[PDB]
Amino acid sequence: PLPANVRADIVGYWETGGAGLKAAAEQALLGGDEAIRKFLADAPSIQHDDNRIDAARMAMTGGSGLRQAAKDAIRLSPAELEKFLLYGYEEPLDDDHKVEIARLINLGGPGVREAGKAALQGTAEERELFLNSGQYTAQQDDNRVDVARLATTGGPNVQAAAKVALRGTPEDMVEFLEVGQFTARNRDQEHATIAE
Amino acid sequence: PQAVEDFSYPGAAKIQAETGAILKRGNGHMLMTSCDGSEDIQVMSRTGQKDFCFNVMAKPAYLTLEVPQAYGIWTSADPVKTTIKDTDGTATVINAPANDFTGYGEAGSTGEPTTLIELRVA
Amino acid sequence: EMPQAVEDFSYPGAAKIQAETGAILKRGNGHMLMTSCDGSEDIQVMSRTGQKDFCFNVMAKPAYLTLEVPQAYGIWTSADPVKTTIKDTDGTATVINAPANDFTGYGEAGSTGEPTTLIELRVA
Amino acid sequence: TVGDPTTDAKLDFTARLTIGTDYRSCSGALVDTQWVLTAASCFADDPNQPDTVAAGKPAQLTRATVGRADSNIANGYVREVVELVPHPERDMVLARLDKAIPDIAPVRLASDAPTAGTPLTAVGFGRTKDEWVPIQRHQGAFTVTSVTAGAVNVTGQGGDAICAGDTGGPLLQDKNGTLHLVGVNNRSMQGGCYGSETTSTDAIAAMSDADFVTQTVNR
Repeated sequence: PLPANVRADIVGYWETGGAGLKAAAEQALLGGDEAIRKFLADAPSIQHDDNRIDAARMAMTGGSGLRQAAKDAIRLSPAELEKFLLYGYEEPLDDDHKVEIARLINLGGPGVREAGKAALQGTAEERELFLNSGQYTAQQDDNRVDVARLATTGGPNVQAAAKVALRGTPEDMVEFLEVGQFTARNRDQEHATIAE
Repeated sequence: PQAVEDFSYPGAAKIQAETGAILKRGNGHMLMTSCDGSEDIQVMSRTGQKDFCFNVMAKPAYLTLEVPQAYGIWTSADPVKTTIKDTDGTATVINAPANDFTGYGEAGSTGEPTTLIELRVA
Repeated sequence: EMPQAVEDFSYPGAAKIQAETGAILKRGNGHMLMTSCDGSEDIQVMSRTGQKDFCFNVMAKPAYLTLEVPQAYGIWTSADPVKTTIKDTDGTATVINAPANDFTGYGEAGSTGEPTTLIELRVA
Repeated sequence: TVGDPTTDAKLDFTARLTIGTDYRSCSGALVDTQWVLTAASCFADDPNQPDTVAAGKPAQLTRATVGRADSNIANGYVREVVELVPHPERDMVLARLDKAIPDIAPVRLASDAPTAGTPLTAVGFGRTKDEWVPIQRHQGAFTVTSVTAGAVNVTGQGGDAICAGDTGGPLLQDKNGTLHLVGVNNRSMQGGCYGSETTSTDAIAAMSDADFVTQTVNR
């Protein structure tokens, strides 16, 4: 016999489980008691198959730490695989983030460096926030200052062009730093050459 | 029966019944075996008996086996050339490096429930 | 039978540290000690192995300690320049000069991306 | 053929042939430096009906390697088949090579049939009890159960059945160091083979035909 609330439990699995368990749940929910018995018999194995897919994906998309952990996890016992997916993976993930932040500090400007430095000495959550949005905010501040400097130290055309970009959007300041300031130099050089 | 080699995988009928995998034609240098310290090329899927191993007898070698809903492969001491096919009939080739793990559609970049079409040994 | 009271400059307790932190130590001039990272930080090393990180304290100048730490990526400095030697997987060693009161990285988080090993930590 | 591997220069007159790329494969043996004897069924569309195997060029490109006891080395000779000369009555064909192999001697032909109880041996490149395709050729042991109209019936001794890929392979009977070809493997129960199972080890081979070969080789 089946539990009086067996269908309710299956709907639960349908809502929260992986693609395998969810599809299997649909057959049990749409069919009769036999479909339910078949689902329950296989469900302990189906959940395992879903667990393998998630770990297998991390083996491809994660960083050096997480990828290695996932590659071994997919060959472990069901209980061991779930421990990895539930929490074990988190440490490898944090380590991958630490390295990426460190990399940004070495390459970025004063803003990025100060923000990254603080992130490294903080918590895992703070490191994630920096990686997710904080590093972009920091880069924009570095960009704004560089434009402001050109506005005061460059030649006539560099000065004016930087001035226009400085009062515009972040996108305008970036285009100026990447391309526009080079055109402006060329114009200052042309002026000096013709004048001579 | 005639003692002529037709290159059809020996025992394929029993394998379909027992492991759920099916095999067709090859050059005879790849055998299906157990996964117990004798692993060489290992195939994982969400069907049949979950997984199974193959042993390379000689190089080059090939066997056009078919494994529905495949998601990963293990390699050892050799590069492996794998052909998989999507649900729309389109096939692609993935080159897996020696002594490493790679994934397919479902656990790859597309998320598609692809099928293993051909397993080839360099 | 008692041991001889001779200083061989072999890092004291190295056997225990190998078991506890995962880091291993060899020989030095005795003026650098391994300690905790809790408000007493001086030279700090970050890696992805062992117990994640650990700190060293400078007792006197000049000083050095030929410790070995696999897969290192970050170094913190304070009140002193630090000269660091690292080695690649092909056996080639190079030297990176880290500025005082700043943070720098190695291969993994550096320009090459290589999983280098910390070979020698030297105090100016 | 399930037994010990052998690479000795007693059975170096044997050959392995492949038709097409992965279409068909079977065994054979030399009768001359230019001629290799095998079964006609190897070249048939229907292996159980070798009636349409006409004389002339092979339907598909066919190659044969001679003396290569061990497939992982370059030892042996490789020749192309240009013409086939089928036997008018039974499952036996002579393959003409484009070039001779003067280095490898042929096997002598028997003057008459073996009788029941006679200890025969066989060598080939067919399947083993645990391998789909072997690296080295193997030698087995068989006994004659009876003799019939142009064929000899044999059985494996202590197991060792004729299996797949043995078609065209020689049946041999030696005396005082001299080896004679007594027949050619055609069909078998294939017991004790990789990938399959059956109790019987029985097999049938075409009876060797000295006159057929003589009037073809010296035609």
